[PDB]
Amino acid sequence: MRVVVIGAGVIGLSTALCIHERYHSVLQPLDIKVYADRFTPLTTTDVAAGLWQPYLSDPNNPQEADWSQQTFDYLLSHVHSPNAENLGLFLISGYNLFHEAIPDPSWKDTVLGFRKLTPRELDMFPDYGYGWFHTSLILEGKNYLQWLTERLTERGVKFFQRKVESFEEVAREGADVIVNCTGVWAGALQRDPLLQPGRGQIMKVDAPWMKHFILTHDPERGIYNSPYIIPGTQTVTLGGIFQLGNWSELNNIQDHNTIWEGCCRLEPTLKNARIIGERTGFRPVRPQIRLEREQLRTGPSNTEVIHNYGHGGYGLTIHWGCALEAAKLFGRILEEKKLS
Amino acid sequence: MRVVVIGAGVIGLSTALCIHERYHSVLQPLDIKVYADRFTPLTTTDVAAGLWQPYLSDPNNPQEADWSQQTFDYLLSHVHSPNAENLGLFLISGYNLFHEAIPDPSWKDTVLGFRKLTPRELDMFPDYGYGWFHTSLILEGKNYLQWLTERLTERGVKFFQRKVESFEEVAREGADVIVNCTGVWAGALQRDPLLQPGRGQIMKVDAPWMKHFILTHDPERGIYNSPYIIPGTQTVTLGGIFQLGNWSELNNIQDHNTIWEGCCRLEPTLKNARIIGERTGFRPVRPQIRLEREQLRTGPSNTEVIHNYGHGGYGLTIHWGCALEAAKLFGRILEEKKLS
Ligand SMILES: Cc1cc2nc3c(=O)[nH]c(=O)nc-3n(C[C@H](O)[C@H](O)[C@H](O)COP(=O)(O)OP(=O)(O)OC[C@H]3O[C@@H](n4cnc5c(N)ncnc54)[C@H](O)[C@@H]3O)c2cc1C
Ligand SMILES: Cc1cc2nc3c(=O)[nH]c(=O)nc-3n(C[C@H](O)[C@H](O)[C@H](O)COP(=O)(O)OP(=O)(O)OC[C@H]3O[C@@H](n4cnc5c(N)ncnc54)[C@H](O)[C@@H]3O)c2cc1C
Ligand SMILES: O=c1cc(CCc2ccccc2)[nH]nc1O
Ligand SMILES: O=c1cc(CCc2ccccc2)[nH]nc1O
Repeated sequence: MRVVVIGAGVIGLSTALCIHERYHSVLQPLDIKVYADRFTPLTTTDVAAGLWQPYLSDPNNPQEADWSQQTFDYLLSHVHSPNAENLGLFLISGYNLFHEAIPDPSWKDTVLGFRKLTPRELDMFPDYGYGWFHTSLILEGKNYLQWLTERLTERGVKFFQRKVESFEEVAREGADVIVNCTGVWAGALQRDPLLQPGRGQIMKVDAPWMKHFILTHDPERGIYNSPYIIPGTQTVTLGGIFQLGNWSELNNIQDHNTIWEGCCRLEPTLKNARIIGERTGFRPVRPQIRLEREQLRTGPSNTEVIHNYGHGGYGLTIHWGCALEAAKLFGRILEEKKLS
Repeated sequence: MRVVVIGAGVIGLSTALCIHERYHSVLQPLDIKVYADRFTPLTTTDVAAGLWQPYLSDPNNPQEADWSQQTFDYLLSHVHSPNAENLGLFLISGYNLFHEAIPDPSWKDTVLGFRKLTPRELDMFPDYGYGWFHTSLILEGKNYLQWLTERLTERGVKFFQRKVESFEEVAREGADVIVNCTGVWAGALQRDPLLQPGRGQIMKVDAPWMKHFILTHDPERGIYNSPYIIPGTQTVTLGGIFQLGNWSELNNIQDHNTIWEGCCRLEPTLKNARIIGERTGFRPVRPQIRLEREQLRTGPSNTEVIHNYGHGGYGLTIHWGCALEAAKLFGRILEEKKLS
């Protein structure tokens, strides 16, 4: 039973591990391999702040609600031990800024201490008329990626730097199953005009004094496009830039400028931070995550493909859910192959 | 009108300044001079984390209450100028924890958004069964100290490094009001037996992931005498050591071990912290603070003396209200002296 997982990103690695942890007992020669064009120092996943927080109303696909949920419980049930900071996982409270009023978020009750910004609080914010306050999780992109990797590697799972041209180049080369974890780049193996990139740019700056994330919103510019401050482990991230169809993986002046103005306006102590650096990446956007099976009809018999992409700008808030899902689906492939 | 401030910790410096800003437009020769034996790194002030938060229950003297409020009110009022970082003044949220339930603290309304621990929050704490959570401020002693200094100096209050032997050395050598800010050490210049060492000791450590203070409380072991963990700007303050009468300004191997255990039991991820260093100081303990006048019946006239010391484990928490009050006394002098 040989398995190729494409994408060394959060999804790929989470689903890799999640399938392996689940099925090495109940399956003789489980071979797993990740094939990836870009590896952990250089993926989109590597760019995310890594705070957990689903959009503010509820999904096209009300199950995501459940996937985010459990991502949450899982991380939190791991929040004290020697592992936590390896992983780069730790707890963090902070703010949600809105002009007008707005209904509670579905999720309200997964997080701890969710509540509404009382008025002493909102004075602090002259540009804003309302918010929430709550304690959430960061799972920092880089670390999660580096640990997952050392767990996969202790599990005998084998990495390979490549471009996969198409499912069948890989069926062809030998594989009962293809877990498709390929992100914004999904479409280039099997067209899907539903997927598009949410371009983003953030600044990592020096501000250790920052102890709260602060998230503004402004539907006049939409989601993921109003300035945010996510204190990280080592450094604080500064963004607010979302833009459909932008395929420029390259830092932009105008964006910088927008990031830094809004962020300084939001918290002026930042005017003294030292910029460490800056980065772009591509949210894989889509009305809903794609995660289903597809028997790829292909020579003497059909290979099996699990699709697990389109997580957009909430990839880490969810990944674990997803991964436990593509694992279930995976099991099924098994019972059918009369192997379960 | 020449004025001597003894002591250069937080009490002195704030009182010095507060007095300068209040009264230098209304005294022509108003000469200010600060006398002190230990200065800016070498004082009890430097050793405090700088967390704002008054004892659980309400004070032997219920103005101390207002002077926390005031102090707090103000600092918070400056939260966000583009100094606060210089100040080392910044917001922090965090946990209070207790084995039993407890009446709300008196100040709950001063702190940002205080609220009791929920069951979920709670489970990160086997060994504690009840508690609070609220957002507050830290005023990091080392910085606030450096700051008041650079303020004081432009204002050209002058500083000399020197152990004063008695009030009258100073009155003698020509001064007019004397403001006594001398900390735990007030005894060497006027017997006062209500005042004694809260010798505390702390560890400063590299845990850049912690974004919350956590304070462990217990009647059994008594105030500041339990595990607490306070994110500072560069570093994390690690302590829960209080001991009456101990006069040893030297770091203690048991205490060393006591801090590290209490903190690790509480936040096992702290196993990775790098110890960076460690330190001891003397809480100026006393039933109530001495902020009052006295006419020292020196030589020909009297010289007046403001007493401002014995502030406990909570100087930073209160120092401002104290300084105002201390200047309101200063100003009560001038009129009865007919210089207003
Ligand atoms: C600025 C910004 C901030 C964000 N902040 C957050 C946040 O706080 N929280 C949160 O939950 N999410 C956040 N996100 C969202 C999150 O980053 C994405 O959901 C997530 O990282 C995507 O996971 P992935 O594995 O799907 O994609 P990626 O991380 O890009 O995985 C893609 C992999 O696909 C490989 N690949 C593609 N095609 C092929 C091929 N044919 N052959 C081989 N390899 C291939 C690439 O080389 C790479 O290995 C943010 C996104 C951005 C842009
Ligand atoms: C471990 C620890 C943690 C703490 N954490 C906090 C906290 O989180 N928050 C909070 O609000 N408080 C905290 N405190 C309380 C705070 O530390 C003190 O109350 C404060 O430093 C006392 O003010 P002070 O200037 O009187 O003391 P000091 O700063 O020691 O004032 C003493 C000054 O007077 C001088 N002096 C004394 N006698 C003479 C003399 N004859 N001649 C010349 N100079 C003299 C010394 O050189 C020094 O300048 C903490 C204390 C400790 C020990
Ligand atoms: O830029 C991003 C920032 C984040 C986390 C913070 C956030 C969460 C909800 C709404 C707005 C911002 N997630 N995904 C992204 O793309
Ligand atoms: O050691 C100390 C620590 C602090 C601040 C944090 C704190 C506040 C309330 C209860 C326990 C700790 N203040 N004063 C001290 O002496």
